[PDB]
Amino acid sequence: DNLSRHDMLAWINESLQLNLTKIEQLCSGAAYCQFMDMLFPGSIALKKVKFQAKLEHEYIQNFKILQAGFKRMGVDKIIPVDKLVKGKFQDNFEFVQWFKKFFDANYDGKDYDPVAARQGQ
Repeated sequence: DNLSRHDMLAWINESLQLNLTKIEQLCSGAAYCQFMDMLFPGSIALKKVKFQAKLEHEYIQNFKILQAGFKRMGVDKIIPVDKLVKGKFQDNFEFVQWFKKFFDANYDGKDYDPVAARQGQ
C-alpha cells in the first residue's frame, strides 16, 4: 500500500508547506523533525534543527534530534540514519513510506502552522 513518489511529495509539501522536488531531499531529516513537532508539540528540539541543511553533518544532527524525539515519545523505530543521509532514493523512499503510516496513525487533529514553526529560530 505504498504511495507513489509523486503522491508522497504532495503530502509532504502540503502538510508542512515545503518545496521538495525529490524524495531524496528527505535525507536532511528536517521534514521528519517538523512532522514530529506537529504530532507531539515539545517532543523535538526545534531550535536546533537546520531547516535548509546542505551538508551531511547537518543531516546527521537533524536525525539525532528526531531519534531523541522518538525515544521521548516511546516510538519503536531504529532510524537507519547512516543510510538515509547519503541521499539515495531507495532507502529514503522505504523510510518515508513507514513514516507516513506512523504519522497517519498518530495524527489527532491538532492545529499546526508549519511555516510559523520555522520562524523566530
